[PDB]
Amino acid sequence: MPFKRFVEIGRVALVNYGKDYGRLVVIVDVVDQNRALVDAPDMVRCQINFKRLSLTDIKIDIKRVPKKTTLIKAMEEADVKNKWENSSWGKKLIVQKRRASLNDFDRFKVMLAKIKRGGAIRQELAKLKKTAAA
Amino acid sequence: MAPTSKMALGIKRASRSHTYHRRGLWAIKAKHGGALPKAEKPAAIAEPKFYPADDVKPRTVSTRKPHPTKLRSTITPGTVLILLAGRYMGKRVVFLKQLQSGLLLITGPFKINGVPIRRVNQAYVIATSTKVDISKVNVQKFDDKYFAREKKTRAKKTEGELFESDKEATKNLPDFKKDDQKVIDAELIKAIDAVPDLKNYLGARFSLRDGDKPHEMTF
Amino acid sequence: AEQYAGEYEAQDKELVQLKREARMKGGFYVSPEAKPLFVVRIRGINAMH
Amino acid sequence: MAVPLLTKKIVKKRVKQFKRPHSDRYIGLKTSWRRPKGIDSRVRRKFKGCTLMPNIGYGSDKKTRHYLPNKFKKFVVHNVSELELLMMHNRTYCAEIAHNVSTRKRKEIVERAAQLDIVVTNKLARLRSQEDE
Amino acid sequence: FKEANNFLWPFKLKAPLGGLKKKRNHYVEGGDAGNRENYINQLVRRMN
Amino acid sequence: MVSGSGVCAKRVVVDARHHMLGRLASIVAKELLNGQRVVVVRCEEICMSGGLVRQKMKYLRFLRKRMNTKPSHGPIHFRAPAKILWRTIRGMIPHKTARGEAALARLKAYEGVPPPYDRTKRMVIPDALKVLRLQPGHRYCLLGQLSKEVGWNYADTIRELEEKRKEKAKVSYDRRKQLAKLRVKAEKAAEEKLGTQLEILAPIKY
Amino acid sequence: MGAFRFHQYQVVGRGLPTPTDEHPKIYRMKLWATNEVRAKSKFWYFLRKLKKVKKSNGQILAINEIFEKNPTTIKNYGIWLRYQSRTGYHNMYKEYRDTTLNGAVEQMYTEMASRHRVRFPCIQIIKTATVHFKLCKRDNTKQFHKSDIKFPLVYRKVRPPTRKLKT
Amino acid sequence: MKGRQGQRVRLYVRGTILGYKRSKSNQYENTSLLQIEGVNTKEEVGWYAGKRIAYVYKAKTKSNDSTIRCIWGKVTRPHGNSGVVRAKFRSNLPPTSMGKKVRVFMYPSSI
RNA sequence: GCUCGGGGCGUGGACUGUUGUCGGCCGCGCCGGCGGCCAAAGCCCGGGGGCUCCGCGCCCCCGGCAGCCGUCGUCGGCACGGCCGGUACCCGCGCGCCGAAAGGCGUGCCCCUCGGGGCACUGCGCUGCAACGCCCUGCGGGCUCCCCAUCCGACCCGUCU
RNA sequence: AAGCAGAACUGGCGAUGCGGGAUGAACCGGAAGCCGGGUUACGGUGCCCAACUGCGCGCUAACCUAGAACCCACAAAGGGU
RNA sequence: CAACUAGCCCCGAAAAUGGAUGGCGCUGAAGCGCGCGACCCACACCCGGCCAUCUGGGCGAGUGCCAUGCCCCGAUGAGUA
Repeated sequence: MPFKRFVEIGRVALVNYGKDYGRLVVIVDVVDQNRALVDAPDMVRCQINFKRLSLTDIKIDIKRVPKKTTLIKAMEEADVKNKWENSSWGKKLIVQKRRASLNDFDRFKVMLAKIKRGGAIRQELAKLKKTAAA
Repeated sequence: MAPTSKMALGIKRASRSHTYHRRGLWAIKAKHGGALPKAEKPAAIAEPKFYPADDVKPRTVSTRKPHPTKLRSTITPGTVLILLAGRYMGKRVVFLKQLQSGLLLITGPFKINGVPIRRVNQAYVIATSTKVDISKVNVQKFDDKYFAREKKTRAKKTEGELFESDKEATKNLPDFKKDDQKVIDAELIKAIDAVPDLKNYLGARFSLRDGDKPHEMTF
Repeated sequence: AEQYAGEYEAQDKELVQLKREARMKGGFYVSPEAKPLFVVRIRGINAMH
Repeated sequence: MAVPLLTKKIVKKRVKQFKRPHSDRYIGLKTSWRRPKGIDSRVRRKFKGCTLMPNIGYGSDKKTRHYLPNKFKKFVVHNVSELELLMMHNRTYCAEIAHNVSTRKRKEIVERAAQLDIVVTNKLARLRSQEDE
Repeated sequence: FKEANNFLWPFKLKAPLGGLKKKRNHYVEGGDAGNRENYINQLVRRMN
Repeated sequence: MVSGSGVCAKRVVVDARHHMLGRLASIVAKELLNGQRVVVVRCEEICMSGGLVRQKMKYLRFLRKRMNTKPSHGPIHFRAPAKILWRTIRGMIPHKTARGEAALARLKAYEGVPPPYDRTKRMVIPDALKVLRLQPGHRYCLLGQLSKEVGWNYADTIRELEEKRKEKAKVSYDRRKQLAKLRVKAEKAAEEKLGTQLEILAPIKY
Repeated sequence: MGAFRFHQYQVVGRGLPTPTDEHPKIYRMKLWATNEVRAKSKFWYFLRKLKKVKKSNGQILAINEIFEKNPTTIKNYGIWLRYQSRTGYHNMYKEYRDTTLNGAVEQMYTEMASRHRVRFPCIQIIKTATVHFKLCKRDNTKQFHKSDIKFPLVYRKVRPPTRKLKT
Repeated sequence: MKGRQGQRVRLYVRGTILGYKRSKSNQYENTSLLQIEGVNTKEEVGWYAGKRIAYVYKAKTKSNDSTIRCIWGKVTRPHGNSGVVRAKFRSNLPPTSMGKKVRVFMYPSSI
């Protein structure tokens, strides 16, 4: 399936390589089933060839005429959703970054501790099922 | 490039100062230099050869320089270290001081975790973001000369005597070091317990799981 | 070397802007070359006249 | 000077060992190197794996030439008179007792050699000649 | 200063880092060979 | 991106379900050389892209070349999907050396499912015919549609294949339901233990 | 584009001849090149083939680059294009939708490579002239953007998105 | 014991010796190519330069009263896009080791 | 006064293998600056035009502007490692003082005139530093065959050609 | 017509391995002391087989021979809604 | 709607020991054309160590003697008849 293709402004996309390596973008103008003109609010625009970049579920409502500034206004109106997106809602990459930066002494010590508390929960639950069984 | 620039575009600015200080005395080692020293009555053969003297002096200074800076990445006294090599490797330990040898004094408190006083190399170590406060610890007693491991000269005693085989060639525990270690360790424990759960953490060990990347892991 | 380019920066003004949207060029002024060369041998002595 | 040159010679080795081609399957054809005269030999054409040929470049450092691995220069010593020449060198030269010399005459060579302090291999050769493993 | 040429006699350049452009073509066709002022200095700074 | 499937410290079980025959064979062969112990399961259900006609004729001409001027002693064609797969790996791997013979011996082919491997076999990073295709991309032809036209081993296999799938399907679903249920009450039981602080940092580490 | 793609070069020159009151001027066909290396040879060749001057009597004043024309967005480069196949050079007029001059080269180069089988000894173009979205006349690529730029038809076939998957 | 801590028997991140440095035609055993497990890219394998390598093996014979023997080495520089690395050893590793796991330590740490 | 041995004290030397380091050579990844290419994408403000003539919108140009860009050139900074060697006559360097240490400590001159900088000013002597094992108990090792790995294997050589 | 017979120029083989062309005396790359370390050529990078199942943009669906690297292991007139 | 242009695929294209893009196999290729990076890679190239040969030095004033010696150079080294 050669990603989402269309004729319309406003569909958000998520990285599968570019430069940038973070970045979420919206398609401001549309130019065949490969190329797209992508921009993001405080970030430099590029019209770029993307056989292998795929577009996410969430769409933001924006119109024709795309400055740099117009995009920012739409982002302010939206906002909110972006926070959720990182964890779960299409993207998943941004939350994955956090895992890597979490093996750093204090962070690692805390991380191991979470699992230990979880260990106890599994035992407690298992007892309830076990009594019912036998 | 940046440290070496002063010397490079000077040539011998430091070494110029020393001659002029000597000359501040008046008139001196120009005259003394020709007269100065020994020679003429040889040994063995030609005596074509080598050292003591002159040569030793720059070499000792140069070997001192890697001990901070080059090896170090940056590390202040009381940084928590990971020993990646050495015997005690995988233990997280607290940094007491840097020796003249360039090896590091460390000590994990003996009771909680097995690490003794010990010398370890700087090169092995990963510098972690944690610091434990070594404000009022007497690290002073332990020095470079403190760490001489006795050789298998003879018996440990005064010398000149017929001896017995019950020496420790590659090892030696002085009794004095064991007494001293307890005192220094006591102060460290106070700092360690101040931040919670650090005490258990040191003994546990860090190692890289399958799928873990040492490059991404960097503390 | 830099002042040669700076001289033509000052004098010329017809070269740069419009000409991308057109072909040919007009007049004004010309920068000379005067260059020795360096020659490095890419290809061996095998199989050549 | 002398010491790193010794290290280079002993550790590196061009103990390639120059075996004649088809020495393995013809017994009478000698182990000793002789140069393939014919064009048709692969060894002549310098194919690798066919046993590389002796050349000067394989050669060791000039100082380390004809030296025992101790860094002593080996000299086969026939009799007592020749020991006096070795005495001048001491460290540099070694004494090794000749094949021709019989057991009684070996003993006088050893005791004199001890005085020179060129004990190495001289004593060892003699000890076997007595009776010893 | 054609006698401030009067060279050593060969500069023994290194083989280029990042390699050559193909040997079988001239400069125009994406080969290396022949005249080019800009890209000769680039090449010589690989041949350090 | 990063390959989640391939060489593993210990964890090599390979799904062949709707994989590409030669794509799978190539990567599996590399793993065998690397010293991994690869168990390919669902061997008959692997697909070869292209129209039936050109896939079939490839094997058909090989059968003719096996067929005549006869001793025995070598020229051979495999009738079975499992042994066609084995032959493919025996073309990838140097089949003229003891190391490659050993690597070949670390390959196992199981049809349907082995006696219960209750760990699922999981897909190799985009190996599959299904996805690599936009849907279509013309036809594909199964090994099990090729091998029925070549003779026995498939003919006995096909009846047996069905039976294994039905039995394991039932059990696998029922354990899934109970396993899922544990997680539902887990979040309630993380609150219940007074509360938690460290563990609510954990969904920020998804 | 990054690590070029083949920038079109606004190549400046003369036609250096004799201390006489006459002189030819420079003439240009605007050529895609890699930098200086590709540019110099074709610059001589255009003059030499058409009019003849020489190569030594061809003088290169400067080479000047290109900076963003079309502001990233789309405008319809009218190209007349010559491809060498089985004989000499054959006509083509492709007027297409494109980003900018880098990309414009790419789109023509791939069409030549595939269809007409083409490498460097084929020549470039004849002229490049942009035109407006409604005005541009031929077909395929241009139509999809044309219908969007004056809208009402932005809002047509918006249904493939989420339905690429299933919904 | 001393040098002992609180768990991980596997002290190292894993690696594999695929082969030696090679053409299609020939090998040079002097340099060995190791593909290091979990190392996807050229950038990541750049970390591994300077690290110590051990090939630990067991043998029928005892030595200094131990059947376990080891050959040590060091990582020289990276090789290729896939996270392969170049390595030298004090004495060359046995080429039967093609397809074996070998151990790449953290031991001298640049970080 | 010396020498052999013993007594008494201090320094620590025995093949070979290992690890730390200084210097040289080479690779390695990453970060930063300036200029070129009238500089301008760019954004806010302002003005006019075209196209669209269904209007949004699209385009184009010009003046003020955070801004950051692809390519060319150059300089600047880091972080690591391989290999070789330990520099055996001018490579490097010490010779008064303090400072575990590294390191710094004269003076004049001039630029900066702040922080600091550059620039001048004596002669001799001389080229390897830290550590571990053991030398004997015991053992590193060398060499041959074999097995496994790997490879040119144009059949082995000669001759004719 | 010929891997043919005979000239002209030049390079090779003969006097040439090594690397490449699966394999090949002559083609391609390059002339070769002995080694360590670096870096390339030719040619490659799915696996064999050292090395991107790398990115980009097209084309191809081949039941009467799918296609796949100069020399080179052949191939054409002519036909296809 | 018609006539063309030229890509790949199809036809034209039929041989004998069974068979060869070298093999396996490969269909958003691992195919075919092409671009862009990264990367792989000869006894080649570089740097260092080292051998002989050649070249240029140098050091005998005797009383350690190879002075056809010793020591410093740098470049070079395939090799049949």
